[PDB]
Amino acid sequence: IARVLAAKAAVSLRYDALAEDRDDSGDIGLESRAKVENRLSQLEGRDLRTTPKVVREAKKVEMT
Amino acid sequence: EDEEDIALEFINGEKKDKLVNMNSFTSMFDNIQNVQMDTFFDRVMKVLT
Amino acid sequence: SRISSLSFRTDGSSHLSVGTSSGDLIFYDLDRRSRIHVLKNIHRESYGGVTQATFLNGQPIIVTSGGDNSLKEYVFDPSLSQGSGDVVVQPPRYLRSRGGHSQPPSYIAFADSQSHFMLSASKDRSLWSFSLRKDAQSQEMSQRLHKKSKFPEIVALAIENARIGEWENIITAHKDEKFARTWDMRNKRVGRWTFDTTDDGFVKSVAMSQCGNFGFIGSSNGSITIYNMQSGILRKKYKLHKRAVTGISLDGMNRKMVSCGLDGIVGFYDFNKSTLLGKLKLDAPITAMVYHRSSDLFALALDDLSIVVIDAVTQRVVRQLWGHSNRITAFDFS
Amino acid sequence: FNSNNDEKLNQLVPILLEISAKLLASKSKDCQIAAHTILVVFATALPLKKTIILAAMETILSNLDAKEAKHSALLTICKLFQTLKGQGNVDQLPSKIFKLFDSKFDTVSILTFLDKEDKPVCDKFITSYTRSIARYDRSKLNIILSLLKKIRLERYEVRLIITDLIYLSEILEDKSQLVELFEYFISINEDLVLKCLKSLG
Amino acid sequence: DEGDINALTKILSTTYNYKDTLSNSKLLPPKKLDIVRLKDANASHPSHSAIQSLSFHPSKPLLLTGGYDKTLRIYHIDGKTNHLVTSLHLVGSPIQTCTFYTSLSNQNQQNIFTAGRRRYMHSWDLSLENLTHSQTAKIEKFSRLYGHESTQRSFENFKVAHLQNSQTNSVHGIVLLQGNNGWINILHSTSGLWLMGCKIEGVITDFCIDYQPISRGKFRTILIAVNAYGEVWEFDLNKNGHVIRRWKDQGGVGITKIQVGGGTTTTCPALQISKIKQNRWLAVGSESGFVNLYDRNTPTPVAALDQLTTTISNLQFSPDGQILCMASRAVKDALRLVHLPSCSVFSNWPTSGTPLGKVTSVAFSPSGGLLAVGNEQGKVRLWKLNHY
Amino acid sequence: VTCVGKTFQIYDANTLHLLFVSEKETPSSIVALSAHFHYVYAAYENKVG
Amino acid sequence: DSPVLQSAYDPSGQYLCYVTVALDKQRVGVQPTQRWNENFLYLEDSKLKVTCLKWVNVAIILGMNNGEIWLYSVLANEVTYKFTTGNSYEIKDIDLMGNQLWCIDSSDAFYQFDLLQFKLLQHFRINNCVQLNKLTIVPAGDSVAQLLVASHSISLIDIEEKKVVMTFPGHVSPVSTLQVITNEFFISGAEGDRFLNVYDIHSGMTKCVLVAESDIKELSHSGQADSIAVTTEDGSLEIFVDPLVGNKSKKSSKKIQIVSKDG
Amino acid sequence: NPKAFPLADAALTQQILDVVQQAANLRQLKKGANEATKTLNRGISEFIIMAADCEPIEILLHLPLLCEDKNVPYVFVPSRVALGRACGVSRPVIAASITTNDASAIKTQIYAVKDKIETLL
RNA sequence: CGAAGGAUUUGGUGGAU
Repeated sequence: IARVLAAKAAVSLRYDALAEDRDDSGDIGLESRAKVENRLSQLEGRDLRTTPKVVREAKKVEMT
Repeated sequence: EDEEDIALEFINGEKKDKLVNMNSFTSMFDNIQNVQMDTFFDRVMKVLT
Repeated sequence: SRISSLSFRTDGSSHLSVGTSSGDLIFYDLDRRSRIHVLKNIHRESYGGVTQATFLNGQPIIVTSGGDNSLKEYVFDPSLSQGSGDVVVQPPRYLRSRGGHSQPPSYIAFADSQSHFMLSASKDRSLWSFSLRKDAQSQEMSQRLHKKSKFPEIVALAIENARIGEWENIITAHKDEKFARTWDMRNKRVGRWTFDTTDDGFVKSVAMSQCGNFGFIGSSNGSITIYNMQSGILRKKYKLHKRAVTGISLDGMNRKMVSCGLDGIVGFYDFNKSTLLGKLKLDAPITAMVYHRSSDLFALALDDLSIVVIDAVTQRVVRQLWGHSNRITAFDFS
Repeated sequence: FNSNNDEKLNQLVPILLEISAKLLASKSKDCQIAAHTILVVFATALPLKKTIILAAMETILSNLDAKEAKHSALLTICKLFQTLKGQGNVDQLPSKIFKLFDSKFDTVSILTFLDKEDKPVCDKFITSYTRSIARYDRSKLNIILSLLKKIRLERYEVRLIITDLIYLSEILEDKSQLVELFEYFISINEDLVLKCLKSLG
Repeated sequence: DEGDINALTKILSTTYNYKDTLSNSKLLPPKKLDIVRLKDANASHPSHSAIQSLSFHPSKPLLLTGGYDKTLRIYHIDGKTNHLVTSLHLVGSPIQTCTFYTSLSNQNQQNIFTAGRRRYMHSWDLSLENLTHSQTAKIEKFSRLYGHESTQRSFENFKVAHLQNSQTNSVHGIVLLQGNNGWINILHSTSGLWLMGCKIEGVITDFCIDYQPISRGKFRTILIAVNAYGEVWEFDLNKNGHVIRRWKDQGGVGITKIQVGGGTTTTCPALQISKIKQNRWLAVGSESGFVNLYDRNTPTPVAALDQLTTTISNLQFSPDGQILCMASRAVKDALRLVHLPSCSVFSNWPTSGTPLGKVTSVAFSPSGGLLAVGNEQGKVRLWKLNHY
Repeated sequence: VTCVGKTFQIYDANTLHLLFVSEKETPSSIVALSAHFHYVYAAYENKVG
Repeated sequence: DSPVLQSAYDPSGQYLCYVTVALDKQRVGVQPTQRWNENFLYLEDSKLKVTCLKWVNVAIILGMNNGEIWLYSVLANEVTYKFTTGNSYEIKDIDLMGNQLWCIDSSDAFYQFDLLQFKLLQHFRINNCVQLNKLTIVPAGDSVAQLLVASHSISLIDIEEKKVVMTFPGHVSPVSTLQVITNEFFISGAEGDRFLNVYDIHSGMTKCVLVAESDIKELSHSGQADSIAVTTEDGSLEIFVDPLVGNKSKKSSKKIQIVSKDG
Repeated sequence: NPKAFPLADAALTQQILDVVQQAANLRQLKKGANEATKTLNRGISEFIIMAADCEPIEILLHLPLLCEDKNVPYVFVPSRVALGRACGVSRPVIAASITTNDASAIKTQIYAVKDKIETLL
């Protein structure tokens, strides 16, 4: 997230610095967050540990 | 006119649609809390369209 | 659909097994008025699908049979939910089965000197191994290929056991196939080597040495090619016959070779020194060959409805047999 | 547990469509449109028989009382016919389904549905609905003219509509609205009208 | 225990099959393609060089193959034997491309045009009994450009189209050529006369032809020209090859070729005036591997297919134009089939085990849904789309 | 118990291992089989064995 | 293999009808043997295949895998009428005597048609006939009283009794030809076999076994057992001179080949 | 896009993209805005290419400030999709830099376009 | 090399031991 956030910070920054007619709204910043937040969520949702599947052993069946 | 021409006419009339992939509705869980579920259906159609 | 069989489950579950001539077995839950599962193509539709399907009394195993020479058993495993088990029903699992050729066997051969197993080929493109004891065991040779639908029906086959267990020990010829496939008894699987006629002729005869190191292929164009089983590499090729080679044999001493073809000549060769010992011409085309290694005598099925016996040592006809009223399908030495 | 395997979607369909039918059965408006959310995805994910597509509308429209579900239902029903891609893709709805749809969705309601610029693609349904009007209701023929102007239908769909209306002229009495429907086809794409007339009379 | 709402529950019970049968459906399935391999064409008589070009006969069941062997080998594609009808060796004429031609008006007229990296082009009259019966052949060499020799260095790249002279309403064939500097030279198919010329800025790499019907018995031919590795053009041939439209392909880099389909074209020629149809698809390839697809009905591409990553040396639509095959000669197995209008690549085919080799030529049969793919090894493999 | 041409074979369901076989071949192909405890009824042509 | 999937001379022997597959569609064409007709009937669907070809005295009757029979007038170049059986099983063999027309399905069901009336007369199945690849009608008078049917053996059946009258031990492979050379003498041949068995209809004993150099494809008989011409699989033609006169097994007397000047 | 100045004509962009492709194969190319900045920091950038259609254009306007400080030529191309395609990547690139190498096989062409961009500036 | 993928591991059953 630090790498991603730093990249978007430059995007938001340089609009703040180099814009001639910037609106004092932060819209470029607002949209940048949703990208990082979405990046965080999918990264957060990832599980490093492998899931165990439902064990289904074909147990022995003997006639009664 | 011939029936084959009419067949190619059907085929030309047909139009594309947005197919559904595995990673199309994963983001719904992210925004599943405190949302009017009508709005959830509207988002479903928006992604589907 | 057409109903062919019906049966209920008597294990305390209100289940009905429904069979159809299409080869499909369906299960219904009468209490819930729903379909539990459908078992597809368990038996061939061409042979009547599921002729009979019966639940074993007081039990979750169902026995299914058909006209395709197959008997199978399926078991309903217990549910994986401690609650609502009736809703949550495991699909049927294959338990055990018996089967054989779906069509008359084409060729047969005795697997071992002990006479416990037999190898069998049928027009259904399947190679089966049948036990001759009370166990009545039967298995299908695996056609999964080695890597470095069923194959066409076998039109010639031979087996050896001097070299079982370390490389291939079977050679087979298929109908309308320009090469022969090798198989291994010990692995019960198709082998890793393929032998081609190299003359654009169809394989008509397959033969092997007693030592189990050489594989012999007779082509329809009259060429005889020799491969080594362990490496499947062509070593020797012979060209004397101009018509199809209908029989190849080699002595146990691995010295003198005999070949026969539709052109009616019997070629005698020295395998070791690779020379033409002699050539013998018969009145009629030769159809098949059986070589008795111990006595060095071989019989030939001629188109004049006769069996001509020749001694390889002296290359002369020793006995001729008459009496058959039509072509001779097969023959063997005691 | 399936996803890409197309064989293995099919075993879901017994399970989850039965769930959708039960959800439609629930009087709760929330349950019904949940089934609308469920149904729409499977139609696009897997093509389904028109009979099943037809049976779904009968269940959707049977307990359709809530206004919000009425909005959701009309989006689903159009989408399901969009997925339909076989002969009878735009064939007329039967008598019972047509009666059921108009009762729950008056003509003015769909005219508003066509009116909005953001309307989803529904030309196949409107073609199917358009023919159903001509077969069963003679008074609504004027509404067909309004519907066709609102929505641009596919070329073959326009041909098929022209085909039925040619039969209607031979059977049903000539009317000012009917000739206007023909004159509407005269104004737009003159030549295709002649082809329908040439092939039929 | 022993419209209605429970209708849906009922229909689920009736059947356990839920896929709508594709046999009734006339549009092929989106992601699943039903293809079976058949016997190969060149098995009967192998070619000794790469297959530079393939072409199906418009009506008869014949296939034409050419290559640096300098031989025009013709095969009777039957799918099971594929025996060779006739062959022609042209000494000193490497075959870079070849094609059948049938006069739109005179169905009896049949001709094959072939050329290479040479300053001449050969014509092969198949009319009457020449194809099979005749002991000796009728051939014509086109080697005169009528004062435009500077613009053209070789005849290796060409295509054959139909031109209708509106002032007389007569229709005749035209041979199209690629010039040195954006030049397109237009020649008469039969007489060989130079008719008109079209020029574009930059290096011409490829061109294609589209037909626009006007009325009963009236149609217009449109020439489209593209640049190596980004840029596009267009012309109008029935008004003396003047420009009528300009546009740029968005993201215009990569480009190697251009093609149109959904109507008449070289692979799907018409047999009469009424059969002429407009092409609703336009695909522009690339050596980067992208394919910008445009709906002919500045433009915005509908999709940018990016499955392939190499020289797109062959773009071709199906005769009825719902499938795009995009293939490359750079490396092996570099062939993909794109469904239209979904613009989704089929997954089941091709597989790793699919034998394609260095794909160098592809051809779609006018009917019967046959796909022929040539490779650098001189081998043409045939397939059948079960849907057609 | 399963019919095999002119003879029948009885298999043990535990293992599908053959338990018994018909002592002789029937003159005609068996049409129906009914099993009851130790006795199995085989029908061929106009005779039931 | 040959491109010509199936073929048949006319009874006069002056015109040959052959079927070939163009792309994936079979086309039926007729050419004059004695001496080009560029007109072929085209099957509009790939799945459609012709299983049987028989001449009618100028129409040719075609059996197909669908389960119906087409009557085709070569002059007009269209199918005049289509005889459709109730079932969809493919037709294995067909034979004709005047108005009488008999065909068999892969379900092993016999069917009878009338050319003049365009009607199905009867359809029956006879036990002990598990398979049926060959049907031949015996030439007795001007009516059909018996039928010869073969799958791997040969069987003779009576129409009125609807039962087998006699069985002959045939080849191991499926029977490919069942032509009746004369009365009480009909030849039989099987796929992938070099031997032809001539059987006596009344007695049932193999009079002779004619042996060819290689596998047989087609058979032609001249007069009344005067001569038999058999097309071998290798592409050679063998002629049997008086096969109905050691004695059990006979070989070809004359062999004919075609080779180009080049070789 | 008034901020993007100078903007190359149709002809020049074709030559620039051709050089960009050759640099990509020779691994002479650093693609992406931030890499372009890194090259100026070391002074290893021979010249820098930017896309005018980038939105917001502000995210690349800093490179001109760096470029003029270090006397390195720079140019603007109309399409960002075209530039990234020329780079040899599956994604659009708003900025790219040609690294300095006097031992490269494409030095003459690179120096040629640099002169044209210098004239454009 | 190559007809609708390849590499490893593993549950269950059957047959021998």
